[PDB]
Amino acid sequence: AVKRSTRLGCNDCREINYLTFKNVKKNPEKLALNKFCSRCRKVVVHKEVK
Amino acid sequence: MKVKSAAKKRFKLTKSGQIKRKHAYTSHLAPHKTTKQKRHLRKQGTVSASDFKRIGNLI
Amino acid sequence: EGGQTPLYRRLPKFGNARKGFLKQEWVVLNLNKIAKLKLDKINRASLIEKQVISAKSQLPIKLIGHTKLEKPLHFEVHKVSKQALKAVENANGSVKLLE
RNA sequence: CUACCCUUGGUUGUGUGCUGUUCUAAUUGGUAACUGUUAUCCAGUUUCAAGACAGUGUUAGGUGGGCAGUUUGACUGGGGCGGUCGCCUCCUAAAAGGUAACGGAGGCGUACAAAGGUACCUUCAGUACGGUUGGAAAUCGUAUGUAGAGUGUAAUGGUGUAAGGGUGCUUGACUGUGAGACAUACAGGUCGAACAGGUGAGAAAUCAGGUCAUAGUGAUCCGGUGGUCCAGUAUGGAAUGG
RNA sequence: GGACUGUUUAACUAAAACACAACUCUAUGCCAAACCGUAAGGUGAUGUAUAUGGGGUGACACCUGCCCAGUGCUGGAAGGUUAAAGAAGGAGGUUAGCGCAAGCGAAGCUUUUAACUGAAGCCCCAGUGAACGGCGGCCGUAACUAUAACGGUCCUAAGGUAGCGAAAUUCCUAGUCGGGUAAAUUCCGUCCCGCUUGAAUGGUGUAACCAUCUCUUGACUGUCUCGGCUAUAGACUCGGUGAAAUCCAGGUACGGGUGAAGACACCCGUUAGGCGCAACGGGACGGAAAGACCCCGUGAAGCUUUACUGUAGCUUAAUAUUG
RNA sequence: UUGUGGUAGACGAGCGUUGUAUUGGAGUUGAAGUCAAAGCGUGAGCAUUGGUGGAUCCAAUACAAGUGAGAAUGCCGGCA
RNA sequence: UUCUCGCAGUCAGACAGUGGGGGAUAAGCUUCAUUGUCAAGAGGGGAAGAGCCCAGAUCAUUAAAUAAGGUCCCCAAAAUA
RNA sequence: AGGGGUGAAAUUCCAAUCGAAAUCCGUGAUAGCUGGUUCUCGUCGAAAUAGCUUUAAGGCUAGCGUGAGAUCACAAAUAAG
RNA sequence: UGUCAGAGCACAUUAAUGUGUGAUGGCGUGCGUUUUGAAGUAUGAGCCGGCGAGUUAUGAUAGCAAGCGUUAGUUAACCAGGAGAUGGGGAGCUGUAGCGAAAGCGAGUUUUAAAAGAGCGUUUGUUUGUUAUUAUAGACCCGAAACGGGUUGAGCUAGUC
RNA sequence: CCUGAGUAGCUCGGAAAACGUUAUUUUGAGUGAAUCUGCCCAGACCAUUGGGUAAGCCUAAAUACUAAUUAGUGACCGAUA
RNA sequence: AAUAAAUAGUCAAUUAAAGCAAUACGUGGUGAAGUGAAACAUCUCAGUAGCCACAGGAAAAGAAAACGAAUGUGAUUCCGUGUGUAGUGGCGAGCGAAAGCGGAACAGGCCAAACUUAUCAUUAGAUAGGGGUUGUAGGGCUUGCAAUGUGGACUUGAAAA
Repeated sequence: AVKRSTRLGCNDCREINYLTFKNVKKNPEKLALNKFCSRCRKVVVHKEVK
Repeated sequence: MKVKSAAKKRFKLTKSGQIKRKHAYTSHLAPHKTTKQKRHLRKQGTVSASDFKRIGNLI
Repeated sequence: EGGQTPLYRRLPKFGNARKGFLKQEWVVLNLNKIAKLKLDKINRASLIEKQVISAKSQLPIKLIGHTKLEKPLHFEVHKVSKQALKAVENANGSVKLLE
């Protein structure tokens, strides 16, 4: 099975928030994106976790 | 008679029947599932009328 | 099931935090039901005479039910619901919490 | 100079087993002698031989069909090797849907911060005409061409300013849901108005809860990781459990 | 073919089998190995390496070609790898106390396995094939030549050496050839590219011998040509006695068609007085034998094994014996 | 009015026998059992009579069945 | 022919027609869908025939109209051109 | 003396029988496979299809039949459009 | 292998279109069995007589009836007695509030910031009697090759002394 | 001054415990405390607290059971039982 | 005896069976298989079948270092509730408590220990006497008082029924 999806947690409240599909070859760089956080109840910068 | 120990660990009983069951497929991979499926499988349900004939006789 | 996997081993199992722990029971006094009861100046001594609770037993008492009544009485309970507490205090009844 | 922390050696010493010495003073004997006894069994003494070994008790290892208990799926115009067991696309399938075949045709055990979205701009392939190297074929200018182009891909299709290309901006590729439908024996799988909050794209109305779509995935037991407003066997914690 | 005399499945098969003297290999130094039993103990054996035990080939004569690739065994120790167990050490809890909180945190218990030590053994290196066993291709070239005497190439550890070679082995095949035979898919010797021969899981000659097999030959005969008669015991009759398998019930014909596809019972046409006896048995898909031939059963049983898991036995380390 | 094909199978209503228990009766002036004959029944059954027969039954009601025989290569026994 | 409840039963179907596929538009063959039958329901025609045709049987009739189908005889049942 | 003995070896023999004797018990082992299963009557009265299955002889669910209740015409069919 | 009839014959009864019997006419290929199915050349059954295979103990569910009936019903056990009902006996249970993993809360809970929207709640019954079914008990009757344990056989063969 | 030492216990394998090794209890092997100021236990454990001080023994009573005797009974079977 | 003593040993006297079965129960040791799980290696079966040893009128067990979390009882034993509970389990098959209560049924005592007396050579580490059978701590030592006191779990006779 191919496994290249990645979990996305938070850099402030620090829990896994989402799971996305990002290429580990054409752009394996960090993606500190903006998503909704319920524990913050606002748009927060979520960070990919290996 | 005795109550099935294995069975009773997975079904609750509510008022006026309506045996509450659990939801499976929570084991391995979220990416194999969609957001609606993940947010709906958390809710628990009750066996059907056809299933009820196989649940009432079970206990 | 004729070769099909049994239903219990196809679904997850419950988890009980009260494992190895037996929850303390609570005799609940719902206002709608105890309205049928004619007892006044309620205490554990009177309740056992009416067999609402076993005489050779004592259990903590909880108050329950927002169904308003129309008589002031004396309540000696251990637990109480907020809406039930409001219902029994507005009915001019006196309630003393026991512990 | 009053000293300390590191590299290392010499360096007196106390403890630990490792080999190399004897020794029986453990021990054994299927050495011999004597007594019970007239008893080659046995017991006792002495001697002899090793000997703190072997050996036994336990623990932990390796060889170990020598031995023991079990196993070795189904389908198949009968047995058997063949091929398959899951999922998706076309015909079969007879114009609702759907319908079998060990019938006729192919694939999947995915790809992508763009190939999602937003706002804006833009329109074929092929063919033809004319042009340096340069032609059959490099490309441009124009005409023509109904899209046979292209759509991340297997087939189905649709896709003629689109479902495709270019530019800029974010990653709604939202949180909690959800009336309601689909399909169905269960499990499940499909869509989902609309709501609360928060955003993103665009001034905008509107759109965004992934890709034009359908394959693209394994329940459950058990186990691990983080958090938890959960419990803490009398209590207090903790372990541990949820 | 086997050396032989012999043993063999009681009650199908008496041998090309097995055994067999002999040959070869291997282990065992004594309280021997081995074997049995839990263990004393016992055979071996009250033997003592010319004895016992195993493995294989099985008169006698001549040989046993190559290869240690992999395996098994033996030997070797460096190298890596290796348990239980010991503790170098680390972390955490409860809380005395210190602490404004937060937190730090002595001692007791607490919990955890990591430095290092840890054998035997495995990986590693050699020998052992009369130890398992295995022991090739491509191209050019021989008065064609497919052949293969030969020369180059590739692969392997080596590529069956000798011997034999339609054989108990040869599918083709009834191979060819000569003899045999008027005429012989059998037989005798030969031809050597031999599907899949082959040297102790042995090979060739091999004297004699086989209730051994096969072919030919002199004689020999009712085996046959070609069958028949004599006497009995039956078969037949008489007197006595007298059971069995089978058995839904029957008064139980023919041909065609039909059928669950092979009709005494069906329909159509035919014929047959009834009952017997003697032969002989077409049929009643005759009889006993709930298929046993083949298949299935999430059947059983046994057997083999790098199928799994255990485990006897053997071996190694620790610990008490044990200084 | 529909009506009265039907396996599996569903549903409903009844009958037979024994015993217990209460109310009855008969019976050496013959009970049961058995055989027979020329009855009644939708059927489980009910009779009637003749004689063997030589001392037990039947009728009405509930309760409970070692309760209802066409096969089981059915068990035994008897018989061809 | 809706739902619930109780009890089920069946998956080894076959035949005929239609449209087929495979096999050969060979097979009383297989696979299918559809229309009827037997299974689970007899009867008449069909020479006797489970699946063809007519047809769906409470029972008694020595009553009538008939369906398919038939009318020389077996064997009820017509003749004219 | 029987997961034993014996065996010039053949799976030989071990009381006319033996891939391992017989006897009693666990055990009434198990039998998706065979066989059978004993009074009357009335009414209704299918399926041999689908999915799943260490699964094709089996078993589970559906659909179906039947019985009780309700719905009782908006439901369901039959014709016409 | 008999039916529907029926000549004739001999009779005369549970007196009735009677019985027995049938020269002859029409018609007609057994019973269970399992299969899609057998007159079947598919199997079983010779016949006869008895016998011969869905019970029980407990518990639950469903139906019908009853008692009680909105904190009632009901006793397990135990005791008094005729081997008896009965009485004494409330030990406990069910229904009388559920939600949430639980803490906790509760005519609301949980998800959630939100009772937003959704889940359930927002309330009936108890115990016996009959029948049926299911569950534990071998649990309609019968049929395996099988495994272990406890024992006896070497008198038959074999082996040796 | 004393109150039951190879004792409690710790470890290696165990077993009983509903428990398939988990508090607790027992030991085949190793090891091995304190002296009521102490220990055990309050299902790991730790502190406080609670309770009792193992490491000696005995114990009618309700308890299973009839081989039988005595008297009696059987909604027991009646020679196929 | 070898060995002086000494043991081993030899003989003599006394005492318990040794043995049978109640074809029923108990304990302890030992200890299966088929089977179910649709198969099977966990497990179930089952600590059961079976064997042994000992019996007894029953056996085992029994006085809290018992439990266990309560103003909790204060030997043990048995039934029921607790409940098919919590849990345990290829967390599968399956197994399954325990407190608490209602009852059936009551019996509490006895040795070492501390210290002490006497007798053995008092290397006592030997024997016989008070002591006293514990945690609500006690016993031992000593100084005092009050008493003979019930009880049996208990000996002989006598009487009665």
